[PDB]
Amino acid sequence: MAQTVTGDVAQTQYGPVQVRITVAGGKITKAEAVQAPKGGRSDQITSASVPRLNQAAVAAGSAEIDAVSGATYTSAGYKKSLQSALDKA
Repeated sequence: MAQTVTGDVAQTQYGPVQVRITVAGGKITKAEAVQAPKGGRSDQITSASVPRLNQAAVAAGSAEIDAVSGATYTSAGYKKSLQSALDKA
């Protein structure tokens, strides 16, 4: 069974983060931020951080992933949204 699930939007101090994943036989095979902080240096931080989070979500198969340093708000919002996705099953 393969399925795509979108997690709840996490409000952060720098704006919304929202993660979507494909799970296939349970494991994460695709990860993306549907929403991420934008505007000003938040673009730089988003650019920096979310591709790394995405990669770490696909490698982890779980929301037990490490916060990106210097992007702790975005990372915390990413994991909450990703955990939300996993919980939807």
